[PDB]
Amino acid sequence: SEPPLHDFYCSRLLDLVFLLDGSSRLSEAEFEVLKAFVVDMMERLRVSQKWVRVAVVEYHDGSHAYIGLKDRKRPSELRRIASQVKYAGSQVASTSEVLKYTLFQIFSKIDRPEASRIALLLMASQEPQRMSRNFVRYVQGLKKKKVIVIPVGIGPHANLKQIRLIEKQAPENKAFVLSSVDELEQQRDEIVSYLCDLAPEA
Repeated sequence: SEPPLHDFYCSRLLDLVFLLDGSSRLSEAEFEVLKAFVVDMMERLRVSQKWVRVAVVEYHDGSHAYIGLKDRKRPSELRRIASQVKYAGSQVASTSEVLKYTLFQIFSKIDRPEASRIALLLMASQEPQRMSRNFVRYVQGLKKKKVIVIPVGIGPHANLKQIRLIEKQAPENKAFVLSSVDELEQQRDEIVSYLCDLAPEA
């Protein structure tokens, strides 16, 4: 076990998934800022199987899960793993494929009905139209499992059309549209407060 590093600490029943855009729309430096944001967020959550569980997935044309909700590791080790996520700089970053992964590989088997489910979709690009056929269906599938999707649009290449579609699916699906990764730290606490408020108290 490890104590909180800050006074601001979400201590509720929540399963939170960080989905990171691995496309080259973000430079290696910007991706580091994105990871720093993820780490900063994690520090403000009571990470534990009995409180806030976390998952981290980097998506390109396919995806790489670095941390799974059930991974029983020290919060500090989980944060270290997140800080070490490798920069992909891929030509394509499919939001449809990563939402499919979230729906069928993260929240397929609900081992924790007592926790709220949230997917923080950090987007900086637009996937090829040929990969979006089931986009709306996966978002609706998530909605039906009460998996709240919070899209964070970063920069002008972010898929704003999909962000808007996501917001439309469920009231809790709130979007955060930022001009760049440098604005993430500015809105971090607001984002944490929003999602923590969504989760049940123990």
